[PDB]
Amino acid sequence: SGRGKGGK
Amino acid sequence: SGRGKGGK
Amino acid sequence: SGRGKGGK
Amino acid sequence: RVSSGRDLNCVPEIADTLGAVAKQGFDFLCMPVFHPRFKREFIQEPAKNRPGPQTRSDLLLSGRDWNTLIVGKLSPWIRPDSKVEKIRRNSEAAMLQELNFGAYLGLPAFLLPLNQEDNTNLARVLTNHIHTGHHSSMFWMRVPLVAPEDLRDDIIENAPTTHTEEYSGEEKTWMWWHNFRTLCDYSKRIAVALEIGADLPSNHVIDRWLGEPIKAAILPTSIFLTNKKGFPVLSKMHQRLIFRLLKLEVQFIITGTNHHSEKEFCSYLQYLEYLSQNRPPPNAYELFAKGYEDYLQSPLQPLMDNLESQTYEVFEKDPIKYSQYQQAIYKCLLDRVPEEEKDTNVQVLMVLGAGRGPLVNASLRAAKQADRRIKLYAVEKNPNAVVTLENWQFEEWGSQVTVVSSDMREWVAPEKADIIVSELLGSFADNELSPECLDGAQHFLKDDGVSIPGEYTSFLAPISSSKLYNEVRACREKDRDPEAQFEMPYVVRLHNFHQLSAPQPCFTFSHPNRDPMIDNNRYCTLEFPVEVNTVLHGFAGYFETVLYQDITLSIRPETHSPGMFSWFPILFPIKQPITVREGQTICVRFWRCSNSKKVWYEWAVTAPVCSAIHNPTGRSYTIGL
Amino acid sequence: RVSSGRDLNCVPEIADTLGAVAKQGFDFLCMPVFHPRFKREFIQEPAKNRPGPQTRSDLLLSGRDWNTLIVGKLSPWIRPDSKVEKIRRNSEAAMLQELNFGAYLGLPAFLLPLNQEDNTNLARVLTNHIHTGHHSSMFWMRVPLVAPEDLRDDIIENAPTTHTEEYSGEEKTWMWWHNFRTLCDYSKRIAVALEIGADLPSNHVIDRWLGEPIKAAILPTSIFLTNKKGFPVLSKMHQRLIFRLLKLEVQFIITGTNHHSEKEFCSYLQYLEYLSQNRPPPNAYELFAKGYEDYLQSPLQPLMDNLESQTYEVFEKDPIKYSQYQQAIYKCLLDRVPEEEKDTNVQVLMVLGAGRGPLVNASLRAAKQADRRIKLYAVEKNPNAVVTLENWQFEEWGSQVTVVSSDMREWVAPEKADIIVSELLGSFADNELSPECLDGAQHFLKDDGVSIPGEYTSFLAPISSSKLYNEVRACREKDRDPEAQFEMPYVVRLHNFHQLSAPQPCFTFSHPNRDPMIDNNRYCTLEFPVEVNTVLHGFAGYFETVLYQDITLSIRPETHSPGMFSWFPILFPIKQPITVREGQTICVRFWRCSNSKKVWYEWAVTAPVCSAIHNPTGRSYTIGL
Amino acid sequence: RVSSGRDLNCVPEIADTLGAVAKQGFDFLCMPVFHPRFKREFIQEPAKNRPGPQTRSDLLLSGRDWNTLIVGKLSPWIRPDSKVEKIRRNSEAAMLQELNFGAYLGLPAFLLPLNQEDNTNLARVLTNHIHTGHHSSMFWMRVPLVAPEDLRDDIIENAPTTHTEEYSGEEKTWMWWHNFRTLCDYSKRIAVALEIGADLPSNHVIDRWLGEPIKAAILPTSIFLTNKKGFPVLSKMHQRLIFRLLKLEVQFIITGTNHHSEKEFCSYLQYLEYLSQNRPPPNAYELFAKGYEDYLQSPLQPLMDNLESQTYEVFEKDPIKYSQYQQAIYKCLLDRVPEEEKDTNVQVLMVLGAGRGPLVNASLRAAKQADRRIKLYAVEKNPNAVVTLENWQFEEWGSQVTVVSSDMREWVAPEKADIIVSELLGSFADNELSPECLDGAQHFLKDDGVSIPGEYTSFLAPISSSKLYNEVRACREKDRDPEAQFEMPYVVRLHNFHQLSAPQPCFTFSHPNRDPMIDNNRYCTLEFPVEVNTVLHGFAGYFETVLYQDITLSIRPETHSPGMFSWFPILFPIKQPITVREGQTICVRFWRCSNSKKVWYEWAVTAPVCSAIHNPTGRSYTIGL
Ligand SMILES: Nc1ncnc2c1ncn2[C@@H]1O/C(=C/[C@@H](N)CC[C@H](N)C(=O)O)[C@@H](O)[C@H]1O
Ligand SMILES: Nc1ncnc2c1ncn2[C@@H]1O/C(=C/[C@@H](N)CC[C@H](N)C(=O)O)[C@@H](O)[C@H]1O
Ligand SMILES: Nc1ncnc2c1ncn2[C@@H]1O/C(=C/[C@@H](N)CC[C@H](N)C(=O)O)[C@@H](O)[C@H]1O
Repeated sequence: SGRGKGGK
Repeated sequence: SGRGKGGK
Repeated sequence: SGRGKGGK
Repeated sequence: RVSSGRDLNCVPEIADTLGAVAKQGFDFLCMPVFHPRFKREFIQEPAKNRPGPQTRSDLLLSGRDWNTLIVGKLSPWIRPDSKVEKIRRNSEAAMLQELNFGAYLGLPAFLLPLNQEDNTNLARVLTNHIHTGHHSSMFWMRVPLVAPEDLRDDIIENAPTTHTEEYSGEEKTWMWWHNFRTLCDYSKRIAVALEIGADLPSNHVIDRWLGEPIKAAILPTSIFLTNKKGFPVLSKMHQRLIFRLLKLEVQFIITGTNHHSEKEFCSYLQYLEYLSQNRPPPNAYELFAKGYEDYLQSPLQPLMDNLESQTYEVFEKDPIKYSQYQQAIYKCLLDRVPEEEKDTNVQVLMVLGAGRGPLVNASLRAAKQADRRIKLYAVEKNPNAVVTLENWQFEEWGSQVTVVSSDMREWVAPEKADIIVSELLGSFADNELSPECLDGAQHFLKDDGVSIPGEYTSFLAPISSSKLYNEVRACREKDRDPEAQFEMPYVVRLHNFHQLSAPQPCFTFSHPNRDPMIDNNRYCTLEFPVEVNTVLHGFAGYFETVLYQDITLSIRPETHSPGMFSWFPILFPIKQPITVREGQTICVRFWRCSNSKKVWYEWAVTAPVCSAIHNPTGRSYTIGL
Repeated sequence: RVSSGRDLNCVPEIADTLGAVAKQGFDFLCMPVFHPRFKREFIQEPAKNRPGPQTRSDLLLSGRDWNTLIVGKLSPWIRPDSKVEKIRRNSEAAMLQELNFGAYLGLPAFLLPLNQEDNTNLARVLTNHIHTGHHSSMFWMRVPLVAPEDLRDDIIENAPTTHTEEYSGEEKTWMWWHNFRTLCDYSKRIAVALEIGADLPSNHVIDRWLGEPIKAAILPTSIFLTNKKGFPVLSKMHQRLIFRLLKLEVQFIITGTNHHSEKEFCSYLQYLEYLSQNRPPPNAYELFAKGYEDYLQSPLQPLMDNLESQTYEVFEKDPIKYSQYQQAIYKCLLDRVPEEEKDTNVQVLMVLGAGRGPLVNASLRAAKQADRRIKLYAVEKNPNAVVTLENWQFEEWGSQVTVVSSDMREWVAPEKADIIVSELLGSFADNELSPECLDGAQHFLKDDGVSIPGEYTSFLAPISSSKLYNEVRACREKDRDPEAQFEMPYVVRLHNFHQLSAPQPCFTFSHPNRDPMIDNNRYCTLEFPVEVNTVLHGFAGYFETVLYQDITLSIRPETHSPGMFSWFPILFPIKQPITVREGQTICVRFWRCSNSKKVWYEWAVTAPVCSAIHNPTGRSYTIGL
Repeated sequence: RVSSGRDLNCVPEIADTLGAVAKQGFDFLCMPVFHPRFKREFIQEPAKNRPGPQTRSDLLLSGRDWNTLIVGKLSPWIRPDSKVEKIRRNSEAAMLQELNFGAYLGLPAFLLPLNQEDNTNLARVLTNHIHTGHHSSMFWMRVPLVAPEDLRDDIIENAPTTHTEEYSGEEKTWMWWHNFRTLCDYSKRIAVALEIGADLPSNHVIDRWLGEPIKAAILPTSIFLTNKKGFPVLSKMHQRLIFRLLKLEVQFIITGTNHHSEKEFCSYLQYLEYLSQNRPPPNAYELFAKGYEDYLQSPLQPLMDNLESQTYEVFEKDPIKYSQYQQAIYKCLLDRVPEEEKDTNVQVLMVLGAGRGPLVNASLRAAKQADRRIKLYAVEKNPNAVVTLENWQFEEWGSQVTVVSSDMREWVAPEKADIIVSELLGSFADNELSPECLDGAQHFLKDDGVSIPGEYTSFLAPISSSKLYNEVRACREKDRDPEAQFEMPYVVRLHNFHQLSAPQPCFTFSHPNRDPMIDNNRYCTLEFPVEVNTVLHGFAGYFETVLYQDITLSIRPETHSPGMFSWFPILFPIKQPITVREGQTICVRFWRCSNSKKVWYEWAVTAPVCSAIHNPTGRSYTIGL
């Protein structure tokens, strides 16, 4: 969300 | 188990 | 030479 | 809702104590693993040869209970930083013994004190245990807001308490923590158990802990006030600190004896539950962003990559954004077509980067409410989204909408536009390459044409967050520069952090661009006044945009559009943390760079100290054209 | 219990079809994402400019439904390996288009056929899509056990079917899969959708698929037989294949039309459920090992490391192991003390590596059932376990047991032992360093003394498992040799694999050791006859031990102690897979090496081809002394 | 010129022997470090306790002499692969002892025999010493062309010699070497000391050693023939082998006793000097390429990068290339302008990628010799070279030449050209992106216009070279994929290698390109017949170009333009070596891929075995547009 992708 | 540790 | 650069 | 534990230093029977504690409503017990008075000798005979079991058996509880209900506590006599060599040596051996027993038991956490300035040898022994076997357990450093020496009663005749303000001096316990974690090289297994006193220090001492990895808050029963009914309560200032800690989802720890003797023990815990229930309910944004607090994400690149169906579906869930676009188009149509030209004047509207069609629908709603005639083109380069658009065009829109599967920079438009509408904005405004895209589309906008958005500005603000610094640090990947993770921005819902100075404008772009050869490259110097002692870890990025005249969108905290969750802030980290003293200025330099293939940012801190230039030539991060 | 899907090539209405399929009891639907007959042109005008939507909208289903209920299918006209240049080019563009739409939709899996020998360009286009964006989706390669060309009816007059055995020829479809996955460099996102025919091939063709990543089994309705009641059933041989596939937990896919017209459709799926319910229930070992199938683990090192409480608790859950030790001690006591010496002869028993006390309890039970007198010492180097032992000694055992907190190699015993009892065995027998430990303890055993165990032997067997090879491959870590993961053994409950030759003995140790200067270093050459075409990926390791006389423990599959789950097999991988032809010999070389600090294994394959020597000088793996 | 050593197995006095050997003209001495008959015991008493020094002192020679003049020799009794356990153990300890003494002495090289099929334990002990301390010394594996068992006199009555051809059997000693070096994992410190016998084997046995790291050639005195004067000489076939070895710059080793008793000893070495002096002198190309033999280089990228002054200076040193361009322009001018139009017809010539001006000068010389009028444009994107061009234009050329500082793909030409002349060719023809560059320039060439070059074709040939494979292997760099070095081409003057099949055409481009939308992407399958037993390590790449009609340039070995050294071949390696048997076919697949930003190659071997696809999506190597 909030213009982001990926992460964990 | 089976004489092992760790992994994931 | 011979169309190459770099190496060593 | 509230996760709470009991802290005891006396456990005569482990099974009986756990039961009593669970009955009181506590979720865990912080307790000694070896008797706290049972001092042990490792070097000198005869005491080193003391027989019998050194402690209680692991058989007293199930593995599940040791793993979930018990937090270990370091024995109070263990003094690795003692001036006495013999105590120092016995303490190192006892500390290693107790930490190894905790790991043997599978304890979820182990408590260690920070109760003096020098904990060098305690850090060394802890770092050594961390680099020995099983890497799961957490170490909770028990550190007070106010050091015992600074809250002692003024009862020593020849040693009065200092009644003078010592700004940095009252922040001393933070430096105890800072030095300790620096020594242990920011291990993620090392966190804070913040102990709260009867009297709170000044706000600057409390705020010093912002951005710190606080896992627990320790509340002694002696800090609780008594109400008319005789039940434990807290001062308004203490409640204000509890609310801040509840947002960090800390585990609360109740220490000390029952001081509300004729009012039972669970009453302390019942009060925390009361405060937890009686807090402000989260807004639309807060309910939406739940789970994303401090979660680092890669910024979306809708130009270089084709977004997925669910990504467009997330965009579409924001009601505020599109109702703002509709209002901007509505006002523009009224300004361009007088009432008398209502039925003859057909405005040519181009939605540039149409996605799945919400701005096309927003344009049609805008034309209906303005009672004006429009001719629409929906331009989209992503062919997958073009499927949705073409199915919408056949089923609903009809001939009024012409769907164009093309890059706006290449499209040979058959007619010029009156209005070009786009939403190509990132969290840092121009980071999705809206300037480059609209520059290429500019030639098909009429001489008196309007671009929605008309303008956008990015903003930067210095931040402190050892929590986020450690989060970026853990993003080291194989087959790349070991420091690349610090040379790239992250989209992140900033939560456990301290904003150090007011956001200042960084880069501005205006559409249509009437400065020949454009030059979207930029260089900005920003000077941020800092009124606190702190540590700089990066820059928070935000933006504002003028859609049309007074119709705007903003993610800048001070002017944030209410209920709009399409963009979280961006974070530009720095490789090495920078110490900043109160009254100093943070000077940052930001560049917007490009070639014909890529666009990137480069950044550097030049005051109070210089950093390296981050991301030179886009070596770690680039935005594909 | 059984996860099953429906395969369709005709979906007139997506919502109606999914509903009908869900009602039938299926969990998923394999379906075309673009109409299977809708051939598209990308290069030549006028057809390249075909208007309208290229397919159905993503809006037809929820994101959850696309993510969980739909498996995409590649269009049948897409032929990237065509002899025609134009078809090859249009197919590459269409394949990339369809795979990108599948990723746009968030499909959990996408089906692609392997229906001819040459799929070089299909692999190239697939590898290219894999190295482009979102890396979550699975690719299921639809490959038959028996190629359509080899099961065609013998009805062509001038082209008779081959009635001769072609051993390797009938294994052709495995080579289609093997070459494809080699080309795509063993991507873990590439798996097999094995299609089953009306007639099964020879066992060697079926076994060729052992150790392969089978994610799905495709069952055409045409392979089902009919019973007296008119319901679909399967031949005994087909049922035998279903049972093998159920152990691999494959998802079953039902393809084709209803051939049991007057018996409804869910009947095919009801039969699979029947077979699933009517299977042998798992034994004590199988129920214990559930979750550990092919799960790679680090072998425990109880000497170098101090085991955790829960590790000892897992050891203690094995009822067979200790009842065997008790029987071995019981027989030894009877052989050493005649009935007439019953009340005067006190045997000195030392439990060397006592852990939390089960062998101490086993020794006392053994002495009670033998009606003999014992004097016990429980020696343990782990101080954490020593806590449990000392609490047991005070509370229960008493003076009969002397707990010793020491390494058996350093302990100055005050008396010599009649029997030394130990359980210092790893999955490869000597891998926990039992020889080095018992060699150091040997000096305190009497001249006529007995060691339990008296002997142990390790065993090796060559194995094939592309599943395990890929599992080891994914263990590449930062800051170490990129190939170190292949130079170390793993404890693993081997499941999806093929044992290629009978286990052969590798290394033997006997206690007490009466060959002066001992020399625990070893070198063994083993020659394994292989009767199949296969691929060698590593060696399975097992062991047997003689506790006393006929009382043994074994993990060797052929002589496995029933219900004993203390040890899973060990796996020694090889860096590069080795092709083995039927009738060839696998020659392996194994070394047991040491210095005064560490012990390690080194290994190499020398026939049919040489491998590198693995783990030279213990560079990737060592066992601490 | 020739570096030669003496091999002795008897050195009674080290200082006296070295002196005698140096006087004879030898540069080094291969000698035992321990007495070759002095068998030592390490395990059994009393012999293990043998007193006195185990060998000669290091003090007998200077450090410089040990470092430069002495090659150690392994004792002949050391048999690590013995069937006897005791010999195997004593040999491992003695081998480690002797290798450690050699390293103690700082010996430049140490000789070890390969004199039987199984050297598994010798490889294990050697690999272990290599991974222990100082990594400078070389190990020379003494291996014969023909095994002693295969050259024994036919004098055993009940054991006749085999008079039948055993194709693979006669290549046995190569497999001894191959297995040994595979076991030692291609250490670069492990090389071949090839021993030559009285009778040479068939050419296929000799050629088997092509591409192998031969550091020394061993010549026994017994292989030398005697001439009319009584001096040692060699057979014509032996001389042919000496000449091949001289090109590899091997060190020659003279072993055995003086068999030319009444003709002195240095005579053997005098003959080698004679052969060395009496060899063909190197040509213009060979003298130019001296130092570049097997030297891997990055292929130049004149589009993405701006070449340096000295790079253009190297280009300009090739007299053949430009005289060919001049001849091609000369013929074109005569074909385009009839004699009668001589003074009225001015041909517009554009040199596209002019560098420092040699093709501009070649065009003017061509126009003078054709007696025709030309109007020249010299287009160059490199601004540094534009400086040279503009200084030439002012000082010499004048108004006849218009220098254009532009990319030919962007230049708005003010006039159309009659002829476009370019030299944008790499070692693999299209690897510098000549197709993309000339495609963009095509629009300014007249309808009947000529492009020089008119056409070019790349060629590929499979090669064997364990020397080059190891050279690519050593190109592993930090912060990139550990296998990226195998997924990129190298410009290399191939020297120690074996070409396995005749070069076959890969990709062709024609200018002007009259196949709308061009499509410079390509896919080629090549099938190479192989008549030898070998190991595949990569593909040699070459090209041919038609400048105009019969005027060509070629680097294809069979049609190589004489004296032209502008391009060395290119090498496409493969990650894993592939065994190829005589009569098998090597099938390779090559792709030319692109996007709007980059061009790259992808390649795979599909027969006799599949390799992974190399460089998918240009992950390791790309050519910037
Ligand atoms: N040069 C371009 N030409 C056409 N579409 C583009 C270009 N660059 C980005 N886009 C698309 O425009 C997009 C815009 C999005 N940032 C917003 C999507 C949509 N308008 C929505 O607000 O829901 C993505 O769909 C991109 O595929
Ligand atoms: N040199 C040693 N001296 C004493 N204990 C050792 C030594 N090496 C290993 N051990 C211990 O002996 C052990 C044995 C285990 N493999 C079995 C444990 C236990 N007897 C049980 O069967 O439940 C671990 O508790 C180790 O700490
Ligand atoms: N698109 C381009 N436009 C103009 N010059 C180019 C382009 N691509 C490459 N070149 C130049 O043309 C060149 C050609 C060289 N391969 C040969 C140089 C020169 N003609 C010589 O034979 O000595 C380099 O000087 C490049 O800078």
